[PDB]
Amino acid sequence: QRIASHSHVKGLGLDESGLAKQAASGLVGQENAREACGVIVELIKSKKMAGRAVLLAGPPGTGKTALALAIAQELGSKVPFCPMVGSEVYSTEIKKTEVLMENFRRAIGLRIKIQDVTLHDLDVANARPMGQLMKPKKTEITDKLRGEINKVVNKYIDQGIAELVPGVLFVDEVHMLDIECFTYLHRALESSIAPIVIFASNRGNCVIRGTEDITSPHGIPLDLLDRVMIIRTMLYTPQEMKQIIKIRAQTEGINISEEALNHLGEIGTKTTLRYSVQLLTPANLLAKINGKDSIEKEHVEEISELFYDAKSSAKILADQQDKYMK
Amino acid sequence: QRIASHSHVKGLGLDESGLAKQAASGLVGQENAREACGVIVELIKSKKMAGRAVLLAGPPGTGKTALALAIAQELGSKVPFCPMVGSEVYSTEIKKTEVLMENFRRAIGLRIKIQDVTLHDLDVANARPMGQLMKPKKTEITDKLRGEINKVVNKYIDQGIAELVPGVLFVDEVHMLDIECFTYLHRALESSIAPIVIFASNRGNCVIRGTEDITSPHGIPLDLLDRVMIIRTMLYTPQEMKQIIKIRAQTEGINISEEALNHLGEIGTKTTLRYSVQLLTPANLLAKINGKDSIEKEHVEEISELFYDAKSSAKILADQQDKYMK
Amino acid sequence: QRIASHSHVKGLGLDESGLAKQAASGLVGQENAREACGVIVELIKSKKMAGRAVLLAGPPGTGKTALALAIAQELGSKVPFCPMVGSEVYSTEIKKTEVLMENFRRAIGLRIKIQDVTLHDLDVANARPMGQLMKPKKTEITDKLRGEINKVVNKYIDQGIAELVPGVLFVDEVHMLDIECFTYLHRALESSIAPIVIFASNRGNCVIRGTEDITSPHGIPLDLLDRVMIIRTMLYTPQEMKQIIKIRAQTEGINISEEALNHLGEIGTKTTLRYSVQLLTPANLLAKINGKDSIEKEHVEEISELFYDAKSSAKILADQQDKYMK
Amino acid sequence: VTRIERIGAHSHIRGLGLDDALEPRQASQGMVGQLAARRAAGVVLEMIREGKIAGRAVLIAGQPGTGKTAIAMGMAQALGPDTPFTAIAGSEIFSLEMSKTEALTQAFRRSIGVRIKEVVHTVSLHEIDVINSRTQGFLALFSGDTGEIKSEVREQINAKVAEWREEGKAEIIPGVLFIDEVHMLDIESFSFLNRALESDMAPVLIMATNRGITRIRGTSYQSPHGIPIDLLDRLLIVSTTPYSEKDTKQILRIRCEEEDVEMSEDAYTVLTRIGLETSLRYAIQLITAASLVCRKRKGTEVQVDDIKRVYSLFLDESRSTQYMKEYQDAFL
Amino acid sequence: VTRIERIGAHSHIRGLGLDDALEPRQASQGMVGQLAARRAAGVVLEMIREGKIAGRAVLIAGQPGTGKTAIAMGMAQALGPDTPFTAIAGSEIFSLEMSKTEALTQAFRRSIGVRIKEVVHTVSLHEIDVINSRTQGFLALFSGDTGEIKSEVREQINAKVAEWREEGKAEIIPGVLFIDEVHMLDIESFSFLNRALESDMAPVLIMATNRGITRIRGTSYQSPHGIPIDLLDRLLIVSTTPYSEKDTKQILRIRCEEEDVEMSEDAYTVLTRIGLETSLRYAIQLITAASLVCRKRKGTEVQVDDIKRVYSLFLDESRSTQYMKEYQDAFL
Amino acid sequence: VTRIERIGAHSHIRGLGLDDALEPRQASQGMVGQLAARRAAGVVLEMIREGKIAGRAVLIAGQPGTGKTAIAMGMAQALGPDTPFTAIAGSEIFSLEMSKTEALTQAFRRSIGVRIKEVVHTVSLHEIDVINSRTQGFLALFSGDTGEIKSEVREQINAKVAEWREEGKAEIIPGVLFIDEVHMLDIESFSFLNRALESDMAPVLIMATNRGITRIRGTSYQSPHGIPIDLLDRLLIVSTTPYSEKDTKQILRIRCEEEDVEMSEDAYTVLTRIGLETSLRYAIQLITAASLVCRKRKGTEVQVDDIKRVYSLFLDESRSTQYMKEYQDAFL
Ligand SMILES: Nc1ncnc2c1ncn2[C@@H]1O[C@H](COP(=O)(O)OP(=O)(O)OP(=O)(O)O)[C@@H](O)[C@H]1O
Ligand SMILES: Nc1ncnc2c1ncn2[C@@H]1O[C@H](COP(=O)(O)OP(=O)(O)OP(=O)(O)O)[C@@H](O)[C@H]1O
Ligand SMILES: [Mg+2]
Ligand SMILES: [Mg+2]
Ligand SMILES: [Mg+2]
Ligand SMILES: [Mg+2]
Repeated sequence: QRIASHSHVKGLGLDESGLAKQAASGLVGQENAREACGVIVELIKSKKMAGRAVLLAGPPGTGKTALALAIAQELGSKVPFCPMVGSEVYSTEIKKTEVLMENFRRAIGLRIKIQDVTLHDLDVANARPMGQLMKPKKTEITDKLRGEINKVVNKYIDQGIAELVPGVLFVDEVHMLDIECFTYLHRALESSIAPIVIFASNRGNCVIRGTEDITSPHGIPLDLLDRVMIIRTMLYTPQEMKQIIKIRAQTEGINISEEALNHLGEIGTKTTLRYSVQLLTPANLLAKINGKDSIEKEHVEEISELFYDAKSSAKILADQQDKYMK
Repeated sequence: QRIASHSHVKGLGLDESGLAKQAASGLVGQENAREACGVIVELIKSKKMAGRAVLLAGPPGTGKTALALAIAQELGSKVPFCPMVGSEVYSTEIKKTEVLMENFRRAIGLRIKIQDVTLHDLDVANARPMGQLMKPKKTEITDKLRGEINKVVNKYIDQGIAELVPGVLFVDEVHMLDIECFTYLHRALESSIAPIVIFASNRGNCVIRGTEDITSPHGIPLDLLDRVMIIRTMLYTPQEMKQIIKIRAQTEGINISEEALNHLGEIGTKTTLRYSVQLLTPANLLAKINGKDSIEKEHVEEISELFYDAKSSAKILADQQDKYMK
Repeated sequence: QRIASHSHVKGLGLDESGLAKQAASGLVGQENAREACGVIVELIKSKKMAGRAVLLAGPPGTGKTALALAIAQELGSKVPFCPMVGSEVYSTEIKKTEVLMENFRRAIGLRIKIQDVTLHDLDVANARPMGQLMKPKKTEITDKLRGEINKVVNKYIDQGIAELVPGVLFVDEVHMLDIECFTYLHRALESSIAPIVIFASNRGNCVIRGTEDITSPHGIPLDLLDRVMIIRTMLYTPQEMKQIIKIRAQTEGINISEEALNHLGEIGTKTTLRYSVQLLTPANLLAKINGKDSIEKEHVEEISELFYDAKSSAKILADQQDKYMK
Repeated sequence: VTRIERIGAHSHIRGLGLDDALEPRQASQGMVGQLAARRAAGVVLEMIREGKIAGRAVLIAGQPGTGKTAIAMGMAQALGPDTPFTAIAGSEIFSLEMSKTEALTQAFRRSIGVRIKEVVHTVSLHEIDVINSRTQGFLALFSGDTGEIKSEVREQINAKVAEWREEGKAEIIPGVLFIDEVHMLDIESFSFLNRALESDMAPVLIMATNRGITRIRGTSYQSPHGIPIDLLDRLLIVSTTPYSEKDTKQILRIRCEEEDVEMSEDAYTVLTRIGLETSLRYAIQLITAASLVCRKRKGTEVQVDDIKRVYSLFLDESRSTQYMKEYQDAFL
Repeated sequence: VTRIERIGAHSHIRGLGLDDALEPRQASQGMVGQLAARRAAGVVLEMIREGKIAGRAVLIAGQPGTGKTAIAMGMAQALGPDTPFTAIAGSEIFSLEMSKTEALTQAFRRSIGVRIKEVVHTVSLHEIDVINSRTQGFLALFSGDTGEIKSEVREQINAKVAEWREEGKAEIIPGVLFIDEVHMLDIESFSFLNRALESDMAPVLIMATNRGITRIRGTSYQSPHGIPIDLLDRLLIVSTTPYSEKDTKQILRIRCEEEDVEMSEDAYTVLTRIGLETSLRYAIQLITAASLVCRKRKGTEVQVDDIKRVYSLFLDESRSTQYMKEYQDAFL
Repeated sequence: VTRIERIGAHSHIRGLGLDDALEPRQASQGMVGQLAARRAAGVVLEMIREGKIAGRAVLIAGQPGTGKTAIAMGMAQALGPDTPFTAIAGSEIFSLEMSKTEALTQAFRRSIGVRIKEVVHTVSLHEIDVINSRTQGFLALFSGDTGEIKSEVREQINAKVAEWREEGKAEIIPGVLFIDEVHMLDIESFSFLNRALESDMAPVLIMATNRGITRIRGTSYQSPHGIPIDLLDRLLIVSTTPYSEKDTKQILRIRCEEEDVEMSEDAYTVLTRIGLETSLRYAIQLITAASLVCRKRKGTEVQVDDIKRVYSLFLDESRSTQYMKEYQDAFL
């Protein structure tokens, strides 16, 4: 299997009391957010509440998506987990509130005795019906059909045929939603049927999209922020960054000497955590060319010369601004 | 049968000479505009004239829609009367000038001997001579088809088989039209086939929709205003407001004491006619719950305490601006 | 049969060594641009290069479209010449880059052993096979299909059945394209398959469409201006203007005296060449009304009195600004 | 067992909690305090059951978290399933398949029931419109994709239903359209509502907004709720007030009872301090979290330490805005 | 009996009122004054009847109410029904089903007739385009719904029609496209019109506008007539002047004749004074109102008193604007 | 004979011109200079051929004419036809058929090959998506009438392809998506790309842009390269430098060899000076122009007089702008 940016993440790495171990299940540090996410895992597993929402807020590269995906590993594959980005609502076929409602219905599961289906699957199955060769266009499924599907699902649950599995919606990049989308989430989050929601945002005091210079904290209006519980993620220390760089090396199947690892951590103190982690695979490939099987400080140094980080490149654009295009 | 806000309006209430009675056919006061509307009624009844427009202008609550509906009642059910709002031109299926053209063609009637059909009915009938998963759609019907329909209608009139009934288009909220719609109305009103048009507007000097910053007198361009006659509606005195409140109490089947009627008169003079008229049914419900068959002053006072007019609510929101959303 | 604005243009009017004659093939003056256009004719006739772009730049009425159509006449009907206007990219059915790609593919010809087709013809033929009655919408043809058509055409050329005829795409009014179209033109022009492209523009240092007041030399981005060679067209002298007016009189079947020709030359110097050329046919009709078959001077002065040029009408509008609408 | 309906934000609301005289009780049917707005909602509720006056419009204005939506669910619970209660967000009218006026027309027509006797069948005016719009149009009631239904279809059904009412075959039950967050509507939508309310077939229009004197969407004019003054003249406004200390505690007691959470008396006092400070919604959100933390330590009653723990773990908006400001230029 | 055509704004216009030498008569065929503009329209009409020169463009400029559309109706009446005369407003090309350039192309090709002998059938190029666009395409000429016709269809139809012309199987009837209020077109539409007029198949374009030096739509640039200077270089501009007292009274007489209204000479003097004071169209609009008041009075001839009565009843723009500004805070 | 492929802008480019140690030769495979950028591109090529790490992002930054697209073409040539290489301009995702995130999803899925053995088939993930989305969806692969494919189909195909991979019925060939001119993407597209690169199925993304500190499209915020900082943190930046005199001369030599053009050494010196004065692409265009002018005079070697002649005939941007500014009144 191919290695992804969150392949190392296996769970929240909490002990039996819910307190976060310093390094467990691929995560390192960030104990307060990991402990808070453990409470949210217990909220989802209880299956009692509906529509409760949380927001992961912090600087970039501080594990907001890793925490959300760590929650998904804790729940398992039985529980539905519907990831999305905020920019997916801008569909050319259906309105934006339909795209949110479709994603919300995807996050409520149903085990029918065996079939694993979502409420969205029952909606689209019953929405569609002889000349059925046109383009499969999505449609704005009405609340009447969704009301009827809810009644049928309750009848099968009372008959003992179906088992409800309330899951999780994960709206990463929630600032990409506009004011119409945010206001629609008030109705969606207040429903007795709705799933648990996890928002993630890295903005601070930016204009809400679709308004006219209405700045709000994060990128979310204060109306929606009143309806959510914010979980804060901190920056990582150099030692925490070094541990994270080490875990990514074992995930990518890369041997790195301690002197190289210290240099990558020093490169990690400048630049970003993401930049130093990205140098591991080019450094390993460069080591394999030299006729070597391990990365050496000089392999990390040469890759740093070849590949520029964001701040280093911005200095070139600032100095050579007349040469570059506007 | 359910009571709307214009249910009491039965006609213009003028006399045989055309002068307006002070109180007749549900209308009260506004005698100059009622006499002008009677002249428009005789213009419509005479046939003989196409594409003549009249604008009802005045502040809110002065009976512009009441006078248009009084004209509709005076003409009767035989004459077509097509109401619309300015915001109905913004169709997803067809362009705005098509929506205007279809409403203009709806306003022209035809009695084919006893079949009551409009030119728009013939247009859509001949444009669609279909199901099996093929939804019907509004389409941009061409001038060619409407030309052939006009020729066939003239042929049927020449044979004595059809009788033309030129009706009325009533475009309320004409300020909601944009500059392209107003420019298309120049061509539409100049036609020899077009009906009598009635516009209504409550706007002062304000920007025409669709233009950058072009201000205009009624929110209408000056070119269209040159093409219309203007009927002014004036504000009502307290005695006229009291008479209107009495007619609305009679129409709603509500008994009301003269002390309560005077109190509603002062409330309407203090706030608005519409607010005082709206207070009648809640006061009657409160009186009925208290075991009374008529409204007394205490019921009106309690209802005024329970329900706020717009200006009092604006005062409360101006006082507490920081605690309300921006 | 009918006389168009460029119907007198028959070629570039160059001698055998490539130098432009003073007056030949309907063109007059403009010798540097005509010689450059002859070099571009040799470039197109060589059939070696792909995707090389040319920009014709100069003030209005200096023969940019005349030079492009002269190049088209020089190539002949065997070579495909696809005229295009920049505002044609704004299609309701397909995206703008698809419209550009379809025109670019239209400009590449193919003679199959004898029928003339273009790559766009094979594209639309192979894109699709109840469908005969269903509305034939344009579609965003993929690069997979175009690559497959390219392989099939290469197989045809290998067998000796087909012969490739690389042609020209003439995008007049290129300033009407927006920044997305201009950016796509980099990829379109840098391809090994694309035809020669001719652009025309008369804009000064102008804002590029689709950008927030990013001003640029020809209304065209510097990125695309780096990719094109620029042919400059000049304003004409009075003698060149008189020669052009005489050629237009000959083409329109109009006899004109030398005194009337001199007066039209003065009028053209005073206002524009295009206005003076437009006065010819009305003066001929006026002479025919007065029982003559040759324009004398008083016919030209009467037509100049009857019809206004742009500057005189602008002067009247500026003088009478309050009376005219805004 | 886990059914499709679970403990939501307004699940404890089981009516308006009024007596026969529409006098609100202090604590009844899940509602707490807010006596003027609940009394006004009772009067509007009796107007809806009367069903004689068409197109009556009411706005529920007030600060956020003052029970505007709680009242509207209170009216919907008290009215029952027989009368229609169409509930929409303001942003739902912005549709790709249909215009804003068409979307508002369908919402108006959905809120008017028709009981038709063959045995009784209940169908709204919107259902009859869609079925007559095309052959097998009843698919479109579930899938959407209705398109813009022609004016001639709705006029014919208006006369047909009026014929059946006079015949006694049909009976019309006018319902409620509740547009929550009505400030999201634009000026074209509000102008359509001015004449839509004047029809005799129109339902009772409840609306809710928390906006001050704000810009109307689609214009550049300030107006007292983001709503134009012409529509506001057609309205009666009901003002919900903010809650006192005792009303906040009583609301938290009912939510604890709804969620089946036991808390000590000191926990009710301290979480209340956190709430009168931050917001009512934040204090409600800490009930289930503190129950889970108390459950993790094998406790049975939520204590003050559980409230302080979840207070530290989960931030309200005011505190989270502060930590972001001390990390200015880290956030994008 | 009432036929579908009734008395419209330009129903009294039957031509341009010119003699054989194109010299305009002072009062002829319903036209009054505008001698230079009518002479220019006569020259353009002879150009259209000649049909040799392709794509020649004309603009009718002038103040509002100066007979620009009246002159265009006079050209349409004088040309007769055999030649095409496509009349459109500038706002009609903003279609939801086709692009602007497609709509302009269809308007161009509607204006070119093709008379095919066999029985004789007159058909426009646009009709042949829509027929050969698809198998059942002829329905789309009535329903609209043509879509964006492929350019290849238009090129092969141009080639086939040219082959018919050379064979003598068909005759080309070049006509007129009239775009009233061309200032509603945007910069893309004008840019398309620059090259569309260069075709040998293009018709004679006539345009009308009352705009001064104002913004071009879709830009932020000022230009005369709201049109770009590049397009204005391709046109010949015809200027219509305002009317004197005598021409105003003559137009009011002709409109009274059209409407079958008899007025005293003092009523004509008062209405001419009103028309000079306010606008020609307002004075024309008062004619049938005064006639209706006279009929309600059981009179036979409109007097000064009826004119003053309808002057008091119906306001022009100036008095209405002044009374609105007096009560300005009441208006929204 | 004349084939479909002719002499393009990058047709001389045959690879990256690196030795087995990924060290660039000074002149090899049509590539000259840019030693650091070519070495970095070789490292990226080895990463692509490895196919272990998913969703890797690389940005090629530098001034215009510095070989960013040349480096991308060299990487595509050295990679070979077997591995997928999807190339798109940034403006191509602005589709009327589908949303921007859908277009980026289809571009991602086209870059992941699936080699299926039975005879050996090879298809992208997008091919399987379009085939399974509809009963005759395979026509939509060629016509592009896919619409927005449902996410259920894509995740089901991911599960099925993973099952085939485990059972040995299929092999995954991760390729490259090359977005040239990525500054044309807007903020929604960049935000989608942030999470698209985090999936294990994503290809190696490569990006090119010549922008400095500039506004991001769809926002008012400035950022380096026109890209937001959050996406820039996820990628490695490769910088291309401007060319020296001898590098420019070698590039002109290789382009003369590609075009079968013979020149004298004095013509080479003059053209190198012209290329340094104005731009590299202008000199490369003047190669073909001077070759044609030399052929016109029955020559066989391009001389300095031919270069001067075509320098006179064809203007670069700076001379054109200066000559325009001398007549700015005439230009519109
Ligand atoms: N050198 C020339 N010799 C002869 N006729 C010419 C010449 N230049 C222009 N004309 C004619 O003058 C008229 C205006 O020229 P043209 O439309 O080509 O100018 P332009 O403004 O450069 O073009 P465009 O706006 O189409 O890009 C046309 O009739 C053209 O045929
Ligand atoms: N009087 C009340 N009795 C009981 N619970 C209440 C009362 N008022 C509000 N609540 C509860 O408090 C929370 C407030 O949310 P609610 O949606 O009612 O507020 P709102 O006034 O509509 O605010 P917004 O302007 O943010 O939409 C909900 O849990 C609601 O059930
Ligand atoms: Mg030209
Ligand atoms: Mg609420
Ligand atoms: Mg006019
Ligand atoms: Mg490039």
